Amino acid sequence: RETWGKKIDFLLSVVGFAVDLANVWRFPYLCYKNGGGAFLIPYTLFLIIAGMPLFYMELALGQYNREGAATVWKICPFFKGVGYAVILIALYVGFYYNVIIAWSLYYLFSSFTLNLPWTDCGHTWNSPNCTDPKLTKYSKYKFTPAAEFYERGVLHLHESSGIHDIGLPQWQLLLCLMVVVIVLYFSLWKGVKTSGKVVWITATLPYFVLFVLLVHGVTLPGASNGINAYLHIDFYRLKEATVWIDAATQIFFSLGAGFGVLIAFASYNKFDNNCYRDALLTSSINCITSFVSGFAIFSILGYMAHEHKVNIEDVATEGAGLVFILYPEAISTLSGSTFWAVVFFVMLLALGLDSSMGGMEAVITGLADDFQVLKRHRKLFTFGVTFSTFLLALFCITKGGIYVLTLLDTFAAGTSILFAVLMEAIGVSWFYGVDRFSNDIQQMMGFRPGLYWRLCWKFVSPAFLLFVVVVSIINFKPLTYDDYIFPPWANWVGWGIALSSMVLVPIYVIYKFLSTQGSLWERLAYGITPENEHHLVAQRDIRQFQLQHWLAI
Amino acid sequence: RETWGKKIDFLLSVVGFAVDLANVWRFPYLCYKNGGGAFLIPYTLFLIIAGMPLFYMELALGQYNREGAATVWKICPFFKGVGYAVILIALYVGFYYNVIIAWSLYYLFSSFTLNLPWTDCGHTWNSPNCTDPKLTKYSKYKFTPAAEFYERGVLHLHESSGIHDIGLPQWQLLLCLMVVVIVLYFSLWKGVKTSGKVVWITATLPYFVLFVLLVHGVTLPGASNGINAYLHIDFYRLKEATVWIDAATQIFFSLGAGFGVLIAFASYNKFDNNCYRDALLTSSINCITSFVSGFAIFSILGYMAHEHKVNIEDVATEGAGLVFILYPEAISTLSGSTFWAVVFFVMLLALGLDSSMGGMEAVITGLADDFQVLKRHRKLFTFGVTFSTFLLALFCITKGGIYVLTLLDTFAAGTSILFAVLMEAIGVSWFYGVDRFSNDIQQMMGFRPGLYWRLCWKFVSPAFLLFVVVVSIINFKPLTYDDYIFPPWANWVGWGIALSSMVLVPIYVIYKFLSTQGSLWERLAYGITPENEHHLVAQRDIRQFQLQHWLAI
Ligand SMILES: CCCCCCCCCC(=O)O[C@H](COC(=O)CCCCCCCC)COP(=O)(O)OC[C@@H](O)CO
Ligand SMILES: CCCCCCCCCC(=O)O[C@H](COC(=O)CCCCCCCC)COP(=O)(O)OC[C@@H](O)CO
Ligand SMILES: C/C=C/c1ccc(OC[C@@H](O)CN2CCN(Cc3ccccc3)CC2)c(OC)c1
Ligand SMILES: C/C=C/c1ccc(OC[C@@H](O)CN2CCN(Cc3ccccc3)CC2)c(OC)c1
Ligand SMILES: CC(C)CCC[C@@H](C)[C@H]1CC[C@H]2[C@@H]3CC=C4C[C@@H](O)CC[C@]4(C)[C@H]3CC[C@]12C
Ligand SMILES: CC(C)CCC[C@@H](C)[C@H]1CC[C@H]2[C@@H]3CC=C4C[C@@H](O)CC[C@]4(C)[C@H]3CC[C@]12C
Ligand SMILES: CC(C)CCC[C@@H](C)[C@H]1CC[C@H]2[C@@H]3CC=C4C[C@@H](O)CC[C@]4(C)[C@H]3CC[C@]12C
Ligand SMILES: CC(C)CCC[C@@H](C)[C@H]1CC[C@H]2[C@@H]3CC=C4C[C@@H](O)CC[C@]4(C)[C@H]3CC[C@]12C
Ligand SMILES: CC(C)CCC[C@@H](C)[C@H]1CC[C@H]2[C@@H]3CC=C4C[C@@H](O)CC[C@]4(C)[C@H]3CC[C@]12C
Ligand SMILES: CC(C)CCC[C@@H](C)[C@H]1CC[C@H]2[C@@H]3CC=C4C[C@@H](O)CC[C@]4(C)[C@H]3CC[C@]12C
Ligand SMILES: CC(C)CCC[C@@H](C)[C@H]1CC[C@H]2[C@@H]3CC=C4C[C@@H](O)CC[C@]4(C)[C@H]3CC[C@]12C
Ligand SMILES: CC(C)CCC[C@@H](C)[C@H]1CC[C@H]2[C@@H]3CC=C4C[C@@H](O)CC[C@]4(C)[C@H]3CC[C@]12C
Ligand SMILES: CC(C)CCC[C@@H](C)[C@H]1CC[C@H]2[C@@H]3CC=C4C[C@@H](O)CC[C@]4(C)[C@H]3CC[C@]12C
Ligand SMILES: CC(C)CCC[C@@H](C)[C@H]1CC[C@H]2[C@@H]3CC=C4C[C@@H](O)CC[C@]4(C)[C@H]3CC[C@]12C
Ligand SMILES: CC(C)CCC[C@@H](C)[C@H]1CC[C@H]2[C@@H]3CC=C4C[C@@H](O)CC[C@]4(C)[C@H]3CC[C@]12C
Ligand SMILES: CC(C)CCC[C@@H](C)[C@H]1CC[C@H]2[C@@H]3CC=C4C[C@@H](O)CC[C@]4(C)[C@H]3CC[C@]12C
Ligand SMILES: CC(C)CCC[C@@H](C)[C@H]1CC[C@H]2[C@@H]3CC=C4C[C@@H](O)CC[C@]4(C)[C@H]3CC[C@]12C
Ligand SMILES: CC(C)CCC[C@@H](C)[C@H]1CC[C@H]2[C@@H]3CC=C4C[C@@H](O)CC[C@]4(C)[C@H]3CC[C@]12C
Repeated sequence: RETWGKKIDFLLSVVGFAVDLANVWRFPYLCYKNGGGAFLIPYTLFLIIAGMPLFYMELALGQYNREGAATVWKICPFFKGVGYAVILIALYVGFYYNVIIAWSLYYLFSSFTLNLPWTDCGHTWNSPNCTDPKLTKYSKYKFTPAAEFYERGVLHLHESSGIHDIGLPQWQLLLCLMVVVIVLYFSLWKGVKTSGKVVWITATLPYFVLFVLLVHGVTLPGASNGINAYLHIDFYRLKEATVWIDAATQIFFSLGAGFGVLIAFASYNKFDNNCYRDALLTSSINCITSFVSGFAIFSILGYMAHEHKVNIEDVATEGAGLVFILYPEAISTLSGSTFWAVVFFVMLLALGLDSSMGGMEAVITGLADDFQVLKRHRKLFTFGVTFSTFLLALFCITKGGIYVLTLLDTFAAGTSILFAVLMEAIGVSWFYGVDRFSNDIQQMMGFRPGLYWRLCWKFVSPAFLLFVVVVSIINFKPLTYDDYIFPPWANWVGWGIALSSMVLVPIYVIYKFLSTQGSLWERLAYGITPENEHHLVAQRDIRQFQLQHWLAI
Repeated sequence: RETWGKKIDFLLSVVGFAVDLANVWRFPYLCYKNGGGAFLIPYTLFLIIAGMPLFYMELALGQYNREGAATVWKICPFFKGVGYAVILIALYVGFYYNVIIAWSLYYLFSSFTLNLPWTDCGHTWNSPNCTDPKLTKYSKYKFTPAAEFYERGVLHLHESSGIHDIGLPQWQLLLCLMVVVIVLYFSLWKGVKTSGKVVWITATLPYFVLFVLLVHGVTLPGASNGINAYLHIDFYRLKEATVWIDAATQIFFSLGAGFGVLIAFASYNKFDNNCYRDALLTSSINCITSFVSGFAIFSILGYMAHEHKVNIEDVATEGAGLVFILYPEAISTLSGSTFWAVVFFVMLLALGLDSSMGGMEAVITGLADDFQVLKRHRKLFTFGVTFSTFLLALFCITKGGIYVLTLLDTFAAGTSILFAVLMEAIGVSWFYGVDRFSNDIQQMMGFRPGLYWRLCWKFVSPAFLLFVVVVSIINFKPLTYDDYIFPPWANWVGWGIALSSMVLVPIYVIYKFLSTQGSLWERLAYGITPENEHHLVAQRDIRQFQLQHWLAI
């Protein structure tokens, strides 16, 4: 297998992997939808007890097994079905993640203008309802130039009444997505890249942009209200279950657990990489980045509330287009809006593409370790993955493609990834054993995990994942894009898409049971024991059939 | 490879293969849409000059190459891309052919009743507009019990305004299609069947049913008008180009040319089977069956026109549901309608399933000869093909699935199959050579083809195929289900589906050119010469680069 270069394996380079589109785009709107302040406590809790333990576990598993997202379960075939699952989950992300980058690309095409299109009204897409503060509603107040440009000048949402009538893909977004998938193909057709300019620029540009945004927000008039709202904890929202689900999903998106990216990345690392320090640094940097991003978001929200004289909770939307409304307007206030807008759009395109490459690599590395034919047909396989994503994403660039994008973001990567990571934790801590995992970590790095890590991997994280799965399944809420209630059939289609990845585990356990020849004992042994230890099936020496294995702790 | 049993290889068994759903369902409505009488001349002409020559050519090619639908082009790689094409074309058929059988299955569920649901009004699905002759419009007159039961009680077309709002799949049609695909899987998971009861009953039941229908129609009052209309030739319709396209498509559907069924069937035949006599008998029996089916259809049309006092051209629809309106009502007139209806529905289910098995075999035999992995994973591969068809066909059992079914029947199997068979004829008669084909036929059967067959394979059939392709592309007409004009985007989607199979040829020639290593000369030689004769590329002895090859005649 290949190995990453010294540039990306540096101690000060992991921060480059810490940045992701979820922390720049998804975390802002998730926190705004959850109120702000009431979302940081569940986020930090799931990071310290669930996110970081699963992060370390996936890193160690990928470093040990030296396999992709699916084959990494060579120690227990009965859980191999979850691998493909997360792969499909990653594929689901490609159905919408690539759609967002192209959006920023269109903004790039709107960035080379003296007068920015999101500054004032009077353009073609601007409806008569467009309101310019320099020159109406307490529900969402979508009558701002930045919102009119995003909904009518980019997505053309005014030409669609709902998800039932999506329309036709806009030619602008069509060409943008074509350029995006072409770059994605030409940046991955030669396998992994030891060192690249793309991963190098994503380590300094995002932090600089966030610092500039913070310095601008702390000086904007009226941002004090947003700052105070961000530092206010609403316990009645903590009593609700949606906040915890959103925090878990955001943690899994930011850290990458549940997509196969971590295992694929660790499969090409060295046999002595200290994943403990890497996990600590990643968690800390991600928490700090999320905190400062939420602070800047609430500062911009307070500024817009002061400028438009609208309430903070009703000044902008709570969907996937929030960062395309708040961030641009602030750039309009800074001197030289053109240069800052260009820099911000280039940063978005960079982090967006770096995330798509990481996610697509997880799909390929896994499917090639499954089928060695695809290992040699990389350029043809890459094309298939990218081209399939481009097509199945043509749905999200239609006049009403934002609805399908939100549906995929809510259901395709909702309870499915939670169930996947729960099955992974169960298969690693119970079926495989915490003792064997600790011995592997010791023989790889030189030290055994403490009581805390093992108790989290075996008891804390699985229990919390089961809890969030239960509250996601039972306490379900209908999807609404802040104004439009999705019809019941849309929710049924979303649940079916989620089940498409969820039921991959029992389907595989059924297949692994029928394909295996022998009695029930032999079938169960071949399904729960590692391949290289299959000889122990002949000697009738199975650890999982002993009480000491499940009581290892 | 396997060999067919003596029961299906008998001289009096080829008639069993002569019967098909196209001659029982598609030919009736195609002839009714084209007027009747003006359609038999183009049909017979395309059968005698285009249909039978291509039939014999495909039979001989499949018997010689001993390969599937795609690999049969081992003599010329540059045309291998057409193989997959026709395979996909066959797959396109599976998107709607399986939907029709299930319909008859529902009729079977409606056949075990004393009072047939298509006899009178008063039921739940029957709208207030239902008219019973025993107890309105000159456009289509869809107010008959048999039409109300088909459009509202089976397809539920009243719950859909157009193709834009298809709706949700009916649970009745859902279970019917599930049973159909289950039977299709359990009847093909063990490869080809040397002898089967299904292919045995399809050789006597269809002819008996057609004879009974003829005897009933010749005695029905008012059928004389339909008989006279069927024996009337409208030359102004022959001047039009749509009649010729419909005749060519019906010939290709009845004979199987353009789907890979003939090549796959001949691949398992013996090395001495006289495909000349088989082609003659098949063409004759198919022509006689089409003639008698059209005669019975026009007799029933005249009877219904006399009973309802409506014009013959406006008494029924011109879509895929004509045979579900004309044939049932006649059964209502015969004594013991229950038994005859059950027999007719069982015959339809039989011929319908026999055609789906033949078409699916063409897809599998071909894809397995392409990839020997799928040869061993037959039950898993079969499942994939059948399951994919079942899903992609869920679209045609929706409230407005008849529109998508008609779109697929018109575009997915329209100009695409014409271009495919044209490319096949060009690759066999010009690139491969008529002389080599004649030598192969001589060494297989013992006699060389006459001047007529070679002139048809080289000059007549390719010219007529080019002509019908030109008149299909230039002289295009918008699709209408006899009342509803399909929107332009529907026609664009149909043309895109057709191009999906059409452009598979240049895509493959491009791939075969890039993958081949060497200069332009070596690439062209490896792309136009047979694999086993690739050594001739080294000796620089290429027949296609000689004037005598293209002037073989
Ligand atoms: C939403 C319902 C889908 C039901 C479709 C159910 C087939 C189940 C075959 C199956 O499970 O075989 C796998 C290998 O097959 C694969 O690729 C992935 C199969 C997963 C298909 C999901 C597609 C979803 C869009 C397991 O094969 P293996 O025995 O582990 O290894 C074989 C070779 O790949 C490497 O050894
Ligand atoms: C509607 C646009 C599709 C563009 C997608 C374009 C890929 C083109 C690969 C290609 O052409 O490789 C083939 C083998 O690949 C296949 O299966 C069938 C590929 C056809 C895909 C059509 C799917 C349509 C739903 C040829 O491979 P080969 O070199 O002849 O043999 C390889 C092995 O199969 C047997 O030797
Ligand atoms: C020693 C370990 C270092 C380390 C630290 C942090 C990392 O980041 C991990 C995250 O950013 C991974 N994203 C998560 C979101 N996407 C998912 C996706 C899926 C499909 C298409 C597009 C996007 C994928 C990207 C990382 O992974 C390379 C490695
Ligand atoms: C020596 C030769 C004897 C012979 C004579 C006539 C034959 O019939 C040939 C035709 O009926 C073939 N149909 C054509 C229509 N369908 C297409 C289809 C595709 C996909 C799904 C369902 C249906 C496929 C079926 C034949 O092929 C077995 C062999
Ligand atoms: C085709 C293979 C790759 C699987 C594709 C999975 C995803 C992309 C599919 C599964 C179900 C699909 C949805 C089903 C129905 C509708 C309603 C329609 O009015 C717009 C498209 C929309 C919203 C589809 C978008 C794409 C979708 C979400
Ligand atoms: C199976 C997947 C991976 C590949 C094939 C996907 C194809 C069949 C899908 C993907 C996106 C789809 C398009 C999405 C939206 C529209 C706009 C609508 O007004 C007409 C149909 C049209 C133009 C669809 C045609 C079919 C389409 C191109
Ligand atoms: C090969 C099949 C399965 C999939 C084809 C996918 C691509 C080629 C198709 C699917 C939907 C298509 C789009 C549908 C509608 C429009 C709007 C109009 O401005 C024409 C171009 C444009 C923008 C089309 C471009 C091509 C398109 C994106
Ligand atoms: C020789 C051994 C390793 C077998 C190799 C078989 C490989 C090449 C086959 C078997 C399973 C196949 C996959 C099964 C299903 C799908 C989903 C479909 O939407 C796109 C193609 C794709 C992704 C196939 C690609 C080719 C594939 C990976
Ligand atoms: C709509 C979008 C997704 C289409 C993308 C098409 C891409 C995948 C295709 C189109 C043309 C292709 C190229 C055509 C020819 C060559 C030269 C050959 O020596 C190496 C491969 C290479 C360089 C191909 C790589 C893949 C390629 C760039
Ligand atoms: C599911 C939808 C998106 C279609 C996906 C098509 C993909 C999976 C298909 C299209 C063409 C295929 C390739 C065609 C031929 C070969 C050569 C063979 O020796 C190994 C497999 C390989 C390399 C195939 C891999 C899978 C492949 C790339
Ligand atoms: C219910 C459907 C839609 C989803 C789940 C289907 C699963 C359970 C089915 C579908 C096809 C099945 C396979 C078909 C054939 C074989 C070969 C046989 O020698 C062993 C069992 C095995 C390998 C089956 C295992 C179970 C299987 C994979
Ligand atoms: C997914 C892979 C297997 C390819 C599928 C090809 C066929 C089945 C696809 C290609 C384009 C599709 C059509 C594209 C758009 C529409 C309009 C929508 O209002 C109803 C469905 C309908 C009419 C689709 C039916 C299915 C369709 C015809
Ligand atoms: C790629 C192919 C072979 C397999 C996957 C096909 C899937 C994605 C398609 C095939 C038929 C589709 C369904 C067809 C019609 C409807 C009714 C509509 O009101 C909601 C969506 C729904 C329920 C679709 C959901 C997605 C669907 C199930
Ligand atoms: C796995 C994904 C990709 C495809 C799933 C396809 C099957 C399982 C889905 C697709 C559309 C679904 C149908 C959509 C709507 C209805 C109407 C209502 O009476 C509920 C059942 C029924 C009839 C569903 C049954 C299941 C169904 C047929
Ligand atoms: C070892 C050699 C022979 C390579 C074998 C690779 C085979 C198993 C692979 C390569 C090409 C693949 C196909 C490529 C594309 C598609 C279309 C998709 O909608 C369903 C899966 C399907 C039909 C794949 C099935 C698996 C497949 C046939
Ligand atoms: C919705 C429809 C299409 C689902 C069809 C599912 C079919 C393909 C699946 C479901 C259950 C499967 C069976 C489950 C178990 C066995 C026993 C094994 O020793 C041989 C295969 C066999 C007999 C499988 C054959 C394929 C099978 C019948
Ligand atoms: C394109 C849509 C309909 C999905 C189609 C999925 C089909 C093509 C996939 C699903 C599971 C796949 C199988 C999974 C694993 C193996 C074992 C390998 O050693 C040879 C290929 C084989 C036997 C694959 C053949 C292709 C396959 C059957
Ligand atoms: C334009 C797109 C959408 C359709 C047509 C794509 C065709 C022309 C492209 C897509 C991917 C391409 C392949 C990608 C990579 C390679 C490997 C290289 O060593 C030889 C050429 C070859 C084998 C290319 C041949 C041409 C190819 C098959």
